[PDB]
Amino acid sequence: HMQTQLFIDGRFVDAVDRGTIDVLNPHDGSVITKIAAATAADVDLAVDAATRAFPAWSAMPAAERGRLLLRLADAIEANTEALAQLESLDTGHPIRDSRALDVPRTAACFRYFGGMADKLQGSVIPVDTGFLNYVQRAPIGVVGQIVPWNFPLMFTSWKMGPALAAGNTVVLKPSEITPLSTLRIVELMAEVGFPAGVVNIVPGYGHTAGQRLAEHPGVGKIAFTGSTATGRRIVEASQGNLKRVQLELGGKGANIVFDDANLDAAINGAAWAIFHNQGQACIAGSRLVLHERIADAFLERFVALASSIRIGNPLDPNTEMGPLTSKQHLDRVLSYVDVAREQGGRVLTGGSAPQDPALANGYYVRPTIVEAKHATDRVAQEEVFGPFVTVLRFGSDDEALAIANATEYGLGSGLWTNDLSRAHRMAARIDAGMCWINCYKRVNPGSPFGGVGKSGYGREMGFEAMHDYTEARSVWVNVDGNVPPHFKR
Amino acid sequence: HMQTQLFIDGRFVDAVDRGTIDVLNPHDGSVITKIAAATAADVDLAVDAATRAFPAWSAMPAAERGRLLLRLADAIEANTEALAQLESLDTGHPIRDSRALDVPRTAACFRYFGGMADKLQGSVIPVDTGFLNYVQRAPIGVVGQIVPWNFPLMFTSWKMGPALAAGNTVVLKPSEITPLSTLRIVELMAEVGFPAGVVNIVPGYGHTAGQRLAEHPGVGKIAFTGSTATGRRIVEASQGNLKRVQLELGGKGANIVFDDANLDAAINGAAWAIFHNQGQACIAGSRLVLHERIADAFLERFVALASSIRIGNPLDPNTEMGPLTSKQHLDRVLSYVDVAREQGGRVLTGGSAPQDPALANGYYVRPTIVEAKHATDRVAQEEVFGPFVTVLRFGSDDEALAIANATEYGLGSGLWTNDLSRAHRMAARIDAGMCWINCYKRVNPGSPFGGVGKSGYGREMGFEAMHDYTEARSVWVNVDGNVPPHFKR
Amino acid sequence: HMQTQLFIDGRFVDAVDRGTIDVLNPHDGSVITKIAAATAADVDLAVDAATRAFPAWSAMPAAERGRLLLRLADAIEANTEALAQLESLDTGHPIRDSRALDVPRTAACFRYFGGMADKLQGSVIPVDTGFLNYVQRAPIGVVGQIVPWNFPLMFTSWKMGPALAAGNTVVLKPSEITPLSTLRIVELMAEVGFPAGVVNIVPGYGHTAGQRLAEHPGVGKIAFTGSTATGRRIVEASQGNLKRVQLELGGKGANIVFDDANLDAAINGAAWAIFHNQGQACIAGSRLVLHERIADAFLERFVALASSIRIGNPLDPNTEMGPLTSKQHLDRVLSYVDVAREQGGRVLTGGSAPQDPALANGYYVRPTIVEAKHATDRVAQEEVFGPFVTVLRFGSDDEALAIANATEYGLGSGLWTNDLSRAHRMAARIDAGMCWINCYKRVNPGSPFGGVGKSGYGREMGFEAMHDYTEARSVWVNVDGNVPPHFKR
Amino acid sequence: HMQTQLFIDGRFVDAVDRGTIDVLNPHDGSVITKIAAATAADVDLAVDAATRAFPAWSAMPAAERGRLLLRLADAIEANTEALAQLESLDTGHPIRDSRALDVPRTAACFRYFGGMADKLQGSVIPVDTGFLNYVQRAPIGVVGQIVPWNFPLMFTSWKMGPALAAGNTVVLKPSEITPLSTLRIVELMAEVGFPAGVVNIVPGYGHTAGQRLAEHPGVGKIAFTGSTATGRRIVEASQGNLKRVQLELGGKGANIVFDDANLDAAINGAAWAIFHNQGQACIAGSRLVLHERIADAFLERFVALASSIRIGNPLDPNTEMGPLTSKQHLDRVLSYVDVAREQGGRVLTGGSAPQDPALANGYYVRPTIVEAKHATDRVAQEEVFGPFVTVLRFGSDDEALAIANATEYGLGSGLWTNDLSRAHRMAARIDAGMCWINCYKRVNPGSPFGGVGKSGYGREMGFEAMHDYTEARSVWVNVDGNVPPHFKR
Ligand SMILES: Nc1ncnc2c1ncn2[C@@H]1O[C@H](COP(=O)(O)O)[C@@H](O)[C@H]1O
Ligand SMILES: Nc1ncnc2c1ncn2[C@@H]1O[C@H](COP(=O)(O)O)[C@@H](O)[C@H]1O
Ligand SMILES: Nc1ncnc2c1ncn2[C@@H]1O[C@H](COP(=O)(O)O)[C@@H](O)[C@H]1O
Ligand SMILES: Nc1ncnc2c1ncn2[C@@H]1O[C@H](COP(=O)(O)O)[C@@H](O)[C@H]1O
Repeated sequence: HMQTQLFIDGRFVDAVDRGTIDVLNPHDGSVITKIAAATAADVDLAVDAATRAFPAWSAMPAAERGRLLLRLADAIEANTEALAQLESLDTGHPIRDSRALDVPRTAACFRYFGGMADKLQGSVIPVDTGFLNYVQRAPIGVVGQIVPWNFPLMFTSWKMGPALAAGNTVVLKPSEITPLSTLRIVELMAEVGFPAGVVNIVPGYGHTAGQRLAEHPGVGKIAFTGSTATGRRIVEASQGNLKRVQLELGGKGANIVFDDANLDAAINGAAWAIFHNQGQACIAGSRLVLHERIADAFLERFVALASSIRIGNPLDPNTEMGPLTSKQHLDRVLSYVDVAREQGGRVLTGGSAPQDPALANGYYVRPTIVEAKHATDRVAQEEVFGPFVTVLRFGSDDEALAIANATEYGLGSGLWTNDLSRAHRMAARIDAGMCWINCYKRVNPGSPFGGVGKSGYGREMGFEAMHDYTEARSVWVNVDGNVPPHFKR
Repeated sequence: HMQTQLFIDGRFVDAVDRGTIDVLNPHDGSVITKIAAATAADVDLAVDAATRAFPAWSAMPAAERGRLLLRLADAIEANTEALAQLESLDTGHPIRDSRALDVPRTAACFRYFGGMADKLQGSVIPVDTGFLNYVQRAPIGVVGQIVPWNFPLMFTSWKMGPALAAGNTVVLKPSEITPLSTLRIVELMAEVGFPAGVVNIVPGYGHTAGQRLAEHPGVGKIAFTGSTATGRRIVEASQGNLKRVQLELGGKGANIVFDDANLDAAINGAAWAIFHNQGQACIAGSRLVLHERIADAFLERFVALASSIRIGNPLDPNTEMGPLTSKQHLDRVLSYVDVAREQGGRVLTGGSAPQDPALANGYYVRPTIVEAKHATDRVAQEEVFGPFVTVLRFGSDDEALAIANATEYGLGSGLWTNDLSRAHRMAARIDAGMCWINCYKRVNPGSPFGGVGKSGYGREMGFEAMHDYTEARSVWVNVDGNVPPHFKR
Repeated sequence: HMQTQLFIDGRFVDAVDRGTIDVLNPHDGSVITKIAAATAADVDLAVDAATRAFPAWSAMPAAERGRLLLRLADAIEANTEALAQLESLDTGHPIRDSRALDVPRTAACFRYFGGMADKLQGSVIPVDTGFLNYVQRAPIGVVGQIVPWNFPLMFTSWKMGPALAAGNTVVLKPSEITPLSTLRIVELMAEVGFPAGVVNIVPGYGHTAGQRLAEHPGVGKIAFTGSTATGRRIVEASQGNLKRVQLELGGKGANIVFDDANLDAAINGAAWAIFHNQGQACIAGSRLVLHERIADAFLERFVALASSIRIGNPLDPNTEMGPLTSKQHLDRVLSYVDVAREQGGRVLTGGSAPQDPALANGYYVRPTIVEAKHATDRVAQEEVFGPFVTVLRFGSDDEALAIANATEYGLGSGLWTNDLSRAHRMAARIDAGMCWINCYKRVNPGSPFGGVGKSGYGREMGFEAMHDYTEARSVWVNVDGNVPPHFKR
Repeated sequence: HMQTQLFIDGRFVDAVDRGTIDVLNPHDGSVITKIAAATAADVDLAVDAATRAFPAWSAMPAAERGRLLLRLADAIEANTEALAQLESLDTGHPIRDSRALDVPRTAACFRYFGGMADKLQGSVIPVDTGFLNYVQRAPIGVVGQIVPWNFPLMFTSWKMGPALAAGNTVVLKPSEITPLSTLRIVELMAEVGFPAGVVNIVPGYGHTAGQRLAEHPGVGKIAFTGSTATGRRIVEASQGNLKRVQLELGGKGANIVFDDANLDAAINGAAWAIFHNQGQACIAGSRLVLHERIADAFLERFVALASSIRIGNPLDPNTEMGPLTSKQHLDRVLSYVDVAREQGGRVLTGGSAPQDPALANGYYVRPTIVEAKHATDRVAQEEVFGPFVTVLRFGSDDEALAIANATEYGLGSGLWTNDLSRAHRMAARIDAGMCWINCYKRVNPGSPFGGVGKSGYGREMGFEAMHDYTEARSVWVNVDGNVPPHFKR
């Protein structure tokens, strides 16, 4: 049985208003299933359940919370193929990706945080004589999490792993475009023994369920991943009760290839950086910044590789690139081909739907490479979020850095060089939360992930995530302080 | 010579529009001086100066940022008397307090952060074989800081200590009601060698300079201490560029006295907690929560102490309590006495201006103790922010806890008992960022200070403040990762 | 099949000289089995195997080392009954203790360190401009571990958990008196996938296998638990190659009962503190230090409880206390009854073997309580290591502290009081690595465990253990330091 | 007035036996002065004083201990020229080096630790429900420190900075060869307000004062820097009371130059690495390991630079290299020149005293460069500790690594290359506590410094030094643990 209902207080249930949403398969636009569609009243029920569960969940020994997460990681791995199939069906990710990347990264992140739960420690502060001052890292309470459609399975672990490990209870609103793997995950949570109310899943529209969750007076923190524009609306919503906010927003990642780069490695790395996940990744290498000396040779080979990518049915293990996750998103991406040409950009390959008649009803676009004239051009500035890379050239390291920092974003970045000093100097100077040298999109559940500036704030992963999901509770005991009276009598 | 101008890019300067504000002495309403009144255009010049200075300030070794803060601490101590006099003149703080508390706490916090600058360390993450992942704690950039009028001198250290130590440049908007000590502090900063543009001071109205600072696109973080309402406006303003936000908003601190307390210590503690600084402290012990068996005995002594407090001219060394800082605030506090009586509270002492004719022109109110009918009464819920304490009684530990947590605030808290288990159990369960046991208002520059819920987020002091004034910069080096091509050919 | 051979390089093997050691059941003195008896040559083979395995084990991603430990914890839990039966057979621990304490503590500690493996992080140091300095916590290499007979199963986890998680390989010499559970643990390690050579177990005499392991030039650290006198010999042995040393040595724990203690709780706590594990615990509460006001009432009840303890066959689930682990150890304990009487001590209960004829061939002694006249008496100074507690009385808190600190040991300690100040003050002033308030012998795999002074140095458990099983590796990159020549030309 | 007596309990005093030692000027063999010669009885007096002082020193707020170290740093800087002159007179270091390096590094280290004192924090461990477990980092007590003659002034700070910051009291035995600057340091300590007994200085012979200090039952830790043989003797002495031990025991540092190195930087780096301080540095780059393709080129320039180094009177600011510190050490270095030639090494420059007759009575030797026939030759294996470098060549990275790791030492190391992967890969694989890339001998008071294997254990500098100068004190409070009785009745 594929689960399709909301999950509130340990049960699968219909939405209060009995609404549904059609969930589509991006390979052919067919209806996979209808899901229950959470609205404000459902979010209220979910927050109520999380509130009731919080005292017992936070009071549970940290090792006990940890153990549940470990059991969940094992269960995810035991269900790898079914979860991969479901994620591919819903998202359009090639089955080879959901098998090799989506499922294992999800399990690995839950396993990490299972081991992390009882490794977060408080502190003892050296203060005045006769005083003891201990500081706990206490959970916040009920945390609300809003997740987009590009890595829905993976994001269950990135969001919930630290939140739960830290002793918070959760209301998570996954994308209504791709909600199916998230409902399976919570089903597994119940199976391994998560208590009722600790995790509540409320798929529904952003403007119904998402808005209520961000505004809710009983929620202590809202975590959001998506567009910079929607990020602003999350911040606006947080004013009501001054809930804490975490934001992972746009990127327009530079992928810089210097003239001493290993071209083999860099060409493959560039293709990985932008075409993996159909470019639907906030850290995609969407700006390919090529040293003038190697640019022609790089592009000859990179264009040939891109043109060869096998586009097709996500469920075929031979498929290398799937469709985009929605029709609207496909049109968004194609529209940027027109934008690019109007500003004198050259389309080196792709920029249209594939020919194959078997793909005619899916949201497919060919890998697209455009060379732009200036780093200020629209396609060099605006997030396309598809398999679409904009090429720029440079001479000096200073030029490469200026290009890298030329946008409104600062999420990921990376560069290919074999010069020791350059690697570290560039990495320090690029405006980004993450910089990959001679690799790209390396993620690890202990390695802090997030942005600077308009790319948001807060970090997923590691001790950083645990810090962001707890609050300092400072306690002072006056043992022998011998404090003189302030008003002497 | 008393400085009265804006401090921008290393120089004292008039405001662009040449506006001024009158700074009053609360002892008598006299105009001490005009100051230059910063508006948006001055904030822009200040942010520009800070932006220009940031690269060289951030590139300075941490130890040498630290040395400057160390030298500043020494310079403050060397100027103790003159600084104390100026603070007392502006704020109404008794000279005995500005000498013993305001100046020393300010010096201690700068000294702490001077030693802290090169103690903040990054991390190295264990990741896949053949990869090196190091994480720096980099400064944010230009940080904006808005501070109120109750501890202006001390706030310079609480705000600027961590921000500067961490490598940020600063634009600070002190209260236009009490700006004078902050201008002397930045003059000392220049004297000890702070580079031009690293610290910029722009006193002006909230709605001119403050609003622009919070909205400014060149500012990476805004820190605000003051009212909940205004805190919401700071949040709203942050949307433009998604700058990070730190908020310290109201408190309504419970001060709980159990029947096994050392009453001598607790009585003195209670008087310190609410009457020090004329009650103008976010962490004031404004709700005195007394066990029924000892409430009458406690009050008889506490009321006698309170009625004896010597109210008078701040510059008199015998003065124990000064005036409130502004006419507006005094009227507010007197309004709450009326409210208290209106809702059936019993004013046990105080509630009106002192009799002494010499004090007729100043913003004086006597220490005020009111016993409230209910924990839901206005004076038991709303921040009065004056030398005004509301008394409530309880029997059981559970009722003490319920009272303690019955407000919209969660900043500080404390309790007096000699029972081991009760002390730790109550401390864990009270909604507050700080809990003092057998003491109150203990502050130390290493001990994290801030609130939960609508009292805000972020922490002053310690490693916590350094974390909130830096960002994670994760760098990955592929040394020997041997990453297979994603598109195999 | 019960394993009895050495475990070297992934296989169970006989000893080079083909020697054996008889393993006795302390309930009746019968030979359970013969084990292979390691000598110096076998230690050499084990070190060689650990040396060969070290590069691949340390190069393994920390998460993959951690996963092995997690799997081992699960395997131990799945085999709780058989492991408990085996430990009880060999050690004399009541089966109810091996089921409820020995097995679960072993699993919990291995699980903790499995989670810990990829949570240990390096650091990045703020240094001169243009330099990058990162510091790794690298494993030491091959570590030797020598473990006594009182908690042999539990000690496998306490020693091997941090060592392995940190990326060291291990040669462990368990006690030849109680080696059987350790050989089962290593077999489980092989089953869950630990590589050959990573863990090597060499049961044999201290003076053959132990001495060679301590002296071995290829071993980078030796960890020892046991007597202070043998610890000296470990230190001596370490001179050869200046290997690192960790020591947990004698204890003579004070268990202090103030006149405001919960007597119910403290009487039960005292019995647990000394009679659990037949008092064969370094942290046993072997000095019961009683406030004069409560001493008579406490003793009447404590003596009644002690004399009611059900002594019997360890394999009966009704048994509350088993025999001591060896004949020679029984005689040590009994000899101290004579010592106690000669210095005018009074035996309140026990001090002889039980009467039950079924127990005649086992190493059984009744729970023994002696009241000594002075804290300087032999039975108040010398470690007895059996179910033998020495009572002293006191008046003031200062005398209780003086008594507590009157021995040559400093391992564990504890006290029973309800006074908040006293509890923290005493805990700070007592010479010990651990102090339990209103409890005793609380152990947790994150909570550092070890002594001060002659009780040794280093810590089991937590991040402290990880620090002690790694070494700092500092790497400096001069990116842009621009260092002027020292000899200017 | 040059102080020459022992410093014990706040006072300069003669030795109990009234013995003295002659302190020589290495420029001319002349007697600077006689110093008091501590023997065992004086060590006893010093440890007694430190024991008496410990309770009040450890009880002082951390910030107050910190403030004293901060003041000391300033006083050192205020006395730069006189300290530099005294250090140069006693040690032979060129005045330019004592001014630019010895004094500033000493001040910087005390300043770092003065700021560190109140930054070391304890922990709160997540444990069973209803228990609070906090862990303090408490000082050890009285610590003994034994220091050689090569950087005597700097060693005062490296040793005493962390020990004092952490709350220990100190008995320091400086080298009797170069005791004078240490006696001035402790005089400054008294001047800035260090309490009597907190720091005690006992210059005397190793076999009288040093041996007693290492054996003393009142000393909780001994820290020793010097020869391997003497380190073994320290270890042996530690057995008495099982005091903690720290050892820094020499080096035979590889300085590897790859064929892609910046030769200008590397030639200057090599000269600094071995000729600074006359090669009397345990981290000296004493093995120059050169890639075959650049070896001849490098050596032609390096030999020319070395031959040009200006040898002469330490008091002349034009002097670049002074004499060795003692006649005995000079004879040892001259003997190693003979050894080098005996084994077929090629002396490329130096190897004997300079001919200038004004230097005839001093312990002078010219910068000496020997190309060795094999990496196993004596001068390629044994510490010469003079301005003496042994050259070896290689052809693959693996050969360079094999050479690097071919000695019995593992203290410092470094390499010069511009290949990114090689830099980090080689740094990870070299057996050493420290690895410098494109630089050498970079030391910072936050960057841990120490060896592996026979080079010792423990670390100077940073949080690492603070850890090694404290002990974990774990306190458990049973608040609401609800522990069932073990013996159910
Ligand atoms: N106004 C909104 N409030 C809350 N959530 C939203 C809003 N708009 C979209 N979302 C959700 O946020 C995720 C991504 O939105 P976007 O930032 O527009 O990429 C999806 O899961 C949406 O359901
Ligand atoms: N709209 C505003 N935006 C920014 N700052 C303000 C605003 N209104 C007042 N402030 C400043 O915030 C501090 C405390 O404000 P409040 O909490 O409104 O009393 C003072 O320095 C005020 O000048
Ligand atoms: N001289 C020794 N050297 C090394 N290990 C020993 C020595 N004597 C005993 N052991 C082992 O260390 C543990 C406890 O020894 P002890 O503390 O002397 O009773 C047991 O496992 C012994 O086999
Ligand atoms: N047996 C010893 N015990 C303790 N310290 C010594 C001993 N012999 C020499 N020292 C001291 O250790 C430092 C370095 O000595 P060494 O390594 O023997 O050259 C000097 O301050 C010596 O005086």
